[PDB]
Amino acid sequence: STAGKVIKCKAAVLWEEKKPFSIEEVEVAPPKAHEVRIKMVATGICRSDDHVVSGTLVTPLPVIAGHEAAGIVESIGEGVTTVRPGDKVIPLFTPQCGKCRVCKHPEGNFCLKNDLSMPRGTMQDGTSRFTCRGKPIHHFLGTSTFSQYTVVDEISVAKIDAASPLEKVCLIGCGFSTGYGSAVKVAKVTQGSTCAVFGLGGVGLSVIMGCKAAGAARIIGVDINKDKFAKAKEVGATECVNPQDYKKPIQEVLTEMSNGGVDFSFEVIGRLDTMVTALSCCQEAYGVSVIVGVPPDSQNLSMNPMLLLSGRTWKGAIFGGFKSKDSVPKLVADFMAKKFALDPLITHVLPFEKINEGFDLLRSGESIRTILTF
Amino acid sequence: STAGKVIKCKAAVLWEEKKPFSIEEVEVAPPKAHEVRIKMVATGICRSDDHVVSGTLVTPLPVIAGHEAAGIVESIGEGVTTVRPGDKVIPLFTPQCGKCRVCKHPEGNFCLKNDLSMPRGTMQDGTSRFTCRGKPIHHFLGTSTFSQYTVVDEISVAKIDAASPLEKVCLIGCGFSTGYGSAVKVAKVTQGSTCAVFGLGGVGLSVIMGCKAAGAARIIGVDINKDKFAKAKEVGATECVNPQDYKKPIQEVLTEMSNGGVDFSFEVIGRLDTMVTALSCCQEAYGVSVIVGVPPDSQNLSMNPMLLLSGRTWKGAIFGGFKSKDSVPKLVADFMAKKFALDPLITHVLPFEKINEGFDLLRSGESIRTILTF
Ligand SMILES: NC(=O)C1=CN([C@@H]2O[C@H](COP(=O)(O)OP(=O)(O)OC[C@H]3O[C@@H](n4cnc5c(N)ncnc54)[C@H](O)[C@@H]3O)[C@@H](O)[C@H]2O)C=CC1
Ligand SMILES: NC(=O)C1=CN([C@@H]2O[C@H](COP(=O)(O)OP(=O)(O)OC[C@H]3O[C@@H](n4cnc5c(N)ncnc54)[C@H](O)[C@@H]3O)[C@@H](O)[C@H]2O)C=CC1
Ligand SMILES: O=CNC1CCCCC1
Ligand SMILES: O=CNC1CCCCC1
Ligand SMILES: [Co+2]
Ligand SMILES: [Co+2]
Ligand SMILES: [Zn+2]
Ligand SMILES: [Zn+2]
Repeated sequence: STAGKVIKCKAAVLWEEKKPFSIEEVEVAPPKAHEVRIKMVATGICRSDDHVVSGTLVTPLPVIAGHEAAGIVESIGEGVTTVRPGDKVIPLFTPQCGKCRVCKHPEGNFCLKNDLSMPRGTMQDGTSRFTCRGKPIHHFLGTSTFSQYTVVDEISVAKIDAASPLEKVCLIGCGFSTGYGSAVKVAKVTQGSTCAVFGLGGVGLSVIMGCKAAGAARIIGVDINKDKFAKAKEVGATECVNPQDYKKPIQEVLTEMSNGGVDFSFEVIGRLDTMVTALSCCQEAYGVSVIVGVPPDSQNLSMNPMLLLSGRTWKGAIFGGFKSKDSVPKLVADFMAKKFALDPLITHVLPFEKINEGFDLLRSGESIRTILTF
Repeated sequence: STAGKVIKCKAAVLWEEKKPFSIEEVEVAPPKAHEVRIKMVATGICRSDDHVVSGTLVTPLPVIAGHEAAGIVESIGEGVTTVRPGDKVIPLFTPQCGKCRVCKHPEGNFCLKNDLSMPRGTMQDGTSRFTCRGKPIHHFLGTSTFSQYTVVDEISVAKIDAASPLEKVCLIGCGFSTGYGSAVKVAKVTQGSTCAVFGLGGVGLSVIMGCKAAGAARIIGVDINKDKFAKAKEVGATECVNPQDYKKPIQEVLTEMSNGGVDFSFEVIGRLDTMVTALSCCQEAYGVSVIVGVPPDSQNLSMNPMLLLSGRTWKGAIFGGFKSKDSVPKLVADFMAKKFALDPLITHVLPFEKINEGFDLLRSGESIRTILTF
C-alpha cells in the first residue's frame, strides 16, 4: 500500500551546524532504478554523526544524517536483484559497486562511488529523495538512517540473515566492523603481540575485541576519561593509562612500558596530536600504527619523517578495511554463530524521538553506543 | 707485520662542515676485543656522505666518513669469531648484534646498537681508533671507509665470498641493497603493478631494478635532472617525467597517468615536499609509499592524515629492510650467480686520492656512483 508512492514520515533533520536535530515530517520519494527504500528499525549514534553537527566533518546541509543502522526493505526500484521487500538489510556508508579499480583489488574497500571524498549529499544519480518544508534535504554518505524511511542505492545496501536482531546488528554497519577490522584486517595483529588503543569509545572497544581475537598478549587502553577503563578491561584490555596522570608525554610512557615500543598502535579518537603520539609509541623498526579516528576537516598534522625511516608502517582505513557488501552479511552470520559479542558496546537504548538526548549522552562522555528504536 | 701495532695510512678527513675532504696521514689503532681492522679496497660515494659535508646529516666532527665499501681483514681483536685475517668483508652501516629485540624479530633490521639515531661517532666502546695531527677523529656509522684502513666492531662487518669482485660489490654495502630491498622487501612490489620512483640516483636506480625484478608492468621515473632518464630506462623505467615540465603539481600528473594513482611509490631524494607528493600519488585506497631518502636534520613535514584514512600505507626503511649481517653475504652470492647487475650504477672509477673530484661529480649531477679505488 506504499510501493510506488511518496511516503510521509518523520526524520531528524539537521538544518544548521551546532544546533539540535529537528524531528519533523519529510516526504520520501519512491525508489528509482537500482534503488532501495528501507523502513528503519534501529540506528546507532556514532561520533561521526556528531562530527557533522560540530562542523568537524563537512557535508552539504540541510541533511538527514545517520549511517549505522538496520531495517527492512519496504520497496525496490527497477533492476534491483540483491534484496527484496521484507528482507532485513544494513545500509553501507561505504558502497561496493563491484566495478571500480578498488572494488576489483584484493585488498582495498574505499569504493570510488563513495560520497566522502567530494561530498554531494545525494543519491548516485545526483538528486535527493527527501523533501521537507518544501525543500530538498541532502543525504549523508548515501545512507541517511535518521529517518523512519530512507532510500539508498543498491550498491549501498546488504541483505542479512532474516533472523538477525536488528537492534544489535546495526552496529555491524559501522562501529563494530570498523574497530574489529582495523585490528584483524588492516593492522593484522599477531598472536602474542603488544597493542596500544587510543580512544575507548565504541570503535576503540571494537579494536580491543579484534586485538584479543587475534591473540595479542598485551592490550593497553589509552583514554583521558578513566570512566571508560572498566569496559575496556571487560572486552580485553590488560592495562589502561590516562595521559593526564603523567608528567611525561604518553608516547614515552608507552615506550617504557613495552620495553621499546608496541607492535601495533591504533588512533581511534580523531585528533592530530594523538595520531602522531600513536605512531611514535610503536616500535621504531617494525611497529605498525593504524589511524581510525577522523580528524577535523582540512587540518594538517606535523611529524618528523625519521619516525618512518627507521622502519615504522603508518596506515589508515575506512570501515575496518572490509569490502562492505561482501563482508556485512558474513559478519552478521558470525554474530549469529556467537563468534563475537555486541552487547558490551550498547550502554543506552532510546526511542528515535529522543535522538537529541542520545547525542547529549555521547557528548557528556557517559555512553558508548546508544541505539535508537523507530 | 702490522698486527698489534698502530698503522699509518692515508685517509680523507672532514675537519668541519662545507669544506673539501683533507687527504692526509692518520694513525689507526689496532683492534680491541671484538673489533676488526680492515684494509680498504674500494668505496663508493653515496649522497649520505655528502649530507655529512653539507650538514644535512648531523654527526660529530672531525670525522672519517664513508660507509659503502669492501675490503680485506688485516687483523682481528680478541674474541672475534665471524671473520679472520685475509677474509673479504663489507662493513655494515647498520649493525646486526643478533641479541636485541629488533635483531630477534623476523621482520626488523634497525639494530638498537646503530649509531644513526643519536650519533656518537665512536666505536661501540665509546672511543675512537683514529688520530690525525695528534687529534682524535670520529667514526661514521661505525664504518668510516674513506681511509686505507679502518677499525669496525664485529657486529658491523660481514664476511663475503673469497672470490668477490670488491670494486663492484661494495655497492651492496649501501646503495644497491637499499634501493633493491626497498622495492622487493619493504614495499613488496607485485607483478603487474605500477610504480613511481622519485629520484634517479644510485639508490633510485636500484629501486627501479627491484621493481622490475618483482615484475612491475609500469615504472615511472621522476627527476628534475632529465640527464638521468636514459640510464633509468636502461635498468627498467617505462617512462620518465620531469616535474619542471608541468604546470600542474606532479602528484596530479602521476595520478592521471596511472588512471587513479600508482600501486607503489618511492621517495628516494630526501626532501619533505617529495615525501608528501610520493604519498599522494599512490592510489588512495590501497597504494603503498616508501620513504628512502633522508630528510634534513630536525625538520618536520606537514600532511593531511585523510591521505592515510582512505587506505594508503606509508612506511620507511633503512638499508632496504635487510638484516645486514645475514643479507649482505647472500646478496654478494646472488650477484655472483648473475641474479642482478651492478655495472649500470657505476659511472666513474677514480683513485681514492681524487675523492673531492668524485664528490664534485655527484654534486654537479653528472655521476650515479663513483667508486674510489685504494
Ligand atoms: N575510519 C572509519 O571508518 C570510522 C572512523 N570513526 C571515527 O572514530 C573515532 C571514534 O569514534 P567513537 O568510538 O564512536 O567515538 P567516541 O567519542 O565514543 O570515543 C572517543 C574516545 O576518545 C577519548 N578521547 C578524547 N580525547 C582524547 C585524548 N586527547 N586522549 C585520549 N583519549 C581521548 C574520549 O574520552 C572517548 O572515550 C571518531 O573520530 C569517529 O569519527 C568512526 C567510525 C568509522
Ligand atoms: N634509507 C637508507 O637506508 C638510505 C638512504 N639514502 C638517502 O637516499 C637518497 C638518494 O641517495 P642517492 O641515490 O645516492 O642520491 P643522488 O643524489 O645520487 O640521487 C638523488 C636524485 O634525486 C634528484 N632530485 C633532486 N631533487 C629533486 C627534486 N626536487 N625533485 C625530483 N628529483 C630531484 C636528483 O637530480 C638526483 O638524481 C639520499 O637522501 C640518501 O641520503 C641513501 C642510502 C641508504
Ligand atoms: O563513521 C562512519 N563514517 C566515517 C568514515 C571516515 C570519514 C568520516 C565518516
Ligand atoms: O647511506 C647510508 N646510510 C643512511 C641511512 C639513512 C640515514 C642516513 C644514513
Ligand atoms: Co560511524
Ligand atoms: Co649510503
Ligand atoms: Zn567500487
Ligand atoms: Zn641488534
